[PDB]
Amino acid sequence: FVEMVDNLRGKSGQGYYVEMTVGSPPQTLNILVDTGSSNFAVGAAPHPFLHRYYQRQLSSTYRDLRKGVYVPYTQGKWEGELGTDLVSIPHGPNVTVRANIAAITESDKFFINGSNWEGILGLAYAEIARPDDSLEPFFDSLVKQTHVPNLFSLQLCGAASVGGSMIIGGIDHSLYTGSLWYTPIRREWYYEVIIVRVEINGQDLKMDCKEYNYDKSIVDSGTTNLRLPKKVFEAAVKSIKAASSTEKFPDGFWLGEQLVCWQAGTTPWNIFPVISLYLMGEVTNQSFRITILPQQYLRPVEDVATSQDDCYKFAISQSSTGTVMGAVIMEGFYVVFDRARKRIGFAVSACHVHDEFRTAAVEGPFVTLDMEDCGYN
Ligand SMILES: Nc1nccc2ccccc12
Repeated sequence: FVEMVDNLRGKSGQGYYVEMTVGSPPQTLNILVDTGSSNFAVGAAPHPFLHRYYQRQLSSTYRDLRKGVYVPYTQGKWEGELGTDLVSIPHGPNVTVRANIAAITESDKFFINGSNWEGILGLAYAEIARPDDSLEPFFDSLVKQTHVPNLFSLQLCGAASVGGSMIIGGIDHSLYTGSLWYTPIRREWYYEVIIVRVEINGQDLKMDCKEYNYDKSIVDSGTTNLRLPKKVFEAAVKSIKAASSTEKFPDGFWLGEQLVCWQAGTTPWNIFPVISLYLMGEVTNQSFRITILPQQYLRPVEDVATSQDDCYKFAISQSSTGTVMGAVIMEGFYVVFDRARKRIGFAVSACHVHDEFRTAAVEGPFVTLDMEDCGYN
């Protein structure tokens, strides 16, 4: 699996991408790694933001499915033409598979100007595929057509350019320290999980745990932030704001409507608390917790023409679609998407940014009663 180590790159805020090839002869494209969706879709026309795009006319192995897809998100969108073709991952397993590919022919607020990726690899399940669950996701095709075991793991690092590893078919123990702890995939649509308890600084939010998961909690490599549901984010920041009363900041800041700047080499690490999510464990009444530091929820914004300090975006925010464990969480951990056993493993990442003080942790077991009641139906 050392072949796969360091096969991810990116820039802060613009996600993590892997090199893939499509068609015969092979066309090289950089493809965003997304556990939050389930379509394999690639730029297929000369949109000016794109370094390159899929040229179906050049591929002897292309096949038209003669059907379109339309994919609207919150304020962005793409649209494309469905087909199949031969797909490899140069720094991945030594196999080639025939996968569905959406040739993106129109889009809005999807591709990023200045970015170095040209498509998206949806690694979640068929249930949330588009147009419907009959379009076989890529990882499904990979597992059917080859002997690649039904799992992948992600070590997301990064600082500027970011980096990481996507180990397809397995686990690389150099990527983590201590033990893996597993939480069940509650249902195979998103990578859905259940948070059973939340502590800020060790003190807990004493919230009905059902709220922590209103209406979903998912693990998503295509989202930067830890996103928390209205009511939970509400209480969430209430406690973080109180934990950090030493210094003052605007409301808009906590709303991600403003940035906050401290002078260089002089940010208050310690005036923010370590935050801990308890996840449902593998055994009745047993949980574990994963703990992140503010270096995860306080993310720099590279630079500005209108300033030159250490200016950070508060990486926690609200949602009407649920908790989203994005890069803020995943960069603290080696994350194992154990599809064969319907579970997600968390271990302390060998590349997480730590001090000589506080440190990301994955600890258990804890005793948590009524953890099913925490799931929203
Ligand atoms: N994961 C993911 N994939 C595509 C679009 C998104 C928009 C907002 C959050 C996550 C997304």
